[PDB]
Amino acid sequence: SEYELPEDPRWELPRDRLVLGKPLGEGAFGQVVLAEAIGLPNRVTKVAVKMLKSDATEKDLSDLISEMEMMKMIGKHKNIINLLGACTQDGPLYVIVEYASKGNLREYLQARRQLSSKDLVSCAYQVARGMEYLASKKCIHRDLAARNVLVTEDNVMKIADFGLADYYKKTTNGRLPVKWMAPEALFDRIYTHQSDVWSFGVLLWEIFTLGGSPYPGVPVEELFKLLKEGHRMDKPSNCTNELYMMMRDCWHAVPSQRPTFKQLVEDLDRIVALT
Ligand SMILES: Nc1ncc2c(n1)-c1ccccc1[C@H](c1ccccc1)C2
Repeated sequence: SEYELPEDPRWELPRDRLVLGKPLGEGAFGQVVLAEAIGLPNRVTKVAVKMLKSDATEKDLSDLISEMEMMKMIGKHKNIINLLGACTQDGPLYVIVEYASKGNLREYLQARRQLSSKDLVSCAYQVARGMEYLASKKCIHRDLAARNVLVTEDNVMKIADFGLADYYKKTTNGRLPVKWMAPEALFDRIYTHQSDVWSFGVLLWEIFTLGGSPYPGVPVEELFKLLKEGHRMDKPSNCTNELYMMMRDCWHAVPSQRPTFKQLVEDLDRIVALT
């Protein structure tokens, strides 16, 4: 692949049919840009494009490829960021996906401190739905957090970074990702659908605090100490005891006692209808 990538006609888009635009996100994952895609027939679509950065290595290429390939296998769902196309031939790899014009869910919630209680349970249900789908495709996310949910022009929640190939590293918004990780994942390094369920619990807390910061000011060592003590975040103001018991059920120390995403979806669907 350092000389040429394998061909896949079902997904290939001609480079003359894609016009790259402004940045949407940089990282050591490469970079993502806004782009305009012509006929994914003469239809113009705003899309997001992920590509390597100019200092990427051969291993970064093969990680980008394997993410594209995982998105092919996983298939389409309304509440995930979907693969639309790719330029793999005669030039840098471009992985072309759905664009979310309203940012990540954290940003979306914070700018709107406007959402009804129904809207909030609805965000939770859309995210559980995306997760139920991914889990059914054997995909374990490993960093489910509001930062990794993107929101579209029409307010659809879409999990991002699920196809992806250091406890002290902070995100762009200086928060520590270990604050979303299940204890089995953090301590014993066991990653399952049920450790993603614990992360969903933290994500529910983010939702009902309108994009609050878990454990503000707590460094990695102290968080270990809290999880060891069976500490659990306080119920946020404006959050029914039932939604809090759902968070607390996601935070069960024993994974098989956490609900599943399928149970989460059934409960949230019921909760939305009554809210
Ligand atoms: N505003 C915006 N819309 C869509 C995406 C991103 N940002 C974005 C921004 C930064 C990183 C990732 C992404 C997303 C992504 C998800 C799954 C695979 C490839 C790209 C796609």
